Amino acid sequence: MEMQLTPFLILLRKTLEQLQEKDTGNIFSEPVPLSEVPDYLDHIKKPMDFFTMKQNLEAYRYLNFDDFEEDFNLIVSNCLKYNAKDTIFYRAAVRLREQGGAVLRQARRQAEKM
Ligand SMILES: CCn1c(=O)c(=O)n(CC)c2cc(N3CCCCC3)c(NC(=O)CN3CCN(C)CC3)cc21
Repeated sequence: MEMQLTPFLILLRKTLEQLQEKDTGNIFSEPVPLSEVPDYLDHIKKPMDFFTMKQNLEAYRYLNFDDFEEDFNLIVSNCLKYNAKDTIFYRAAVRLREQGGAVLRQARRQAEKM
């Protein structure tokens, strides 16, 4: 965390865009609609989605890379937890984990250069 804030935020914005690009159906773009799943919060302690991540970023809630990555990992893990393995949603979370992990490793390399 020994670096300047502004270049770090620029990197997080770019990284978040790269992660969202992997979600081609935009199914992780907004909060899971709780009005449609009244049991969702019985299973999921902390819902997450890319719009919430963007709000958190601009509110200065991500001041280290690990906190940003942790919220991305919640998007994936919540979806794996709630949805059955035979669903497209579950498989899309697996694919996002794979593609997004690669985006995150490269972004972390860039953060280390700061
Ligand atoms: C099962 C709970 N659920 C998850 O657990 C989850 O991880 N995601 C993230 C992959 C979910 C994502 C959505 N979408 C919200 C609308 C955009 C498409 C994805 C919904 N939508 C609905 O429950 C209602 N939605 C059914 C499809 N119809 C075309 C429109 C009305 C539930 C999700």
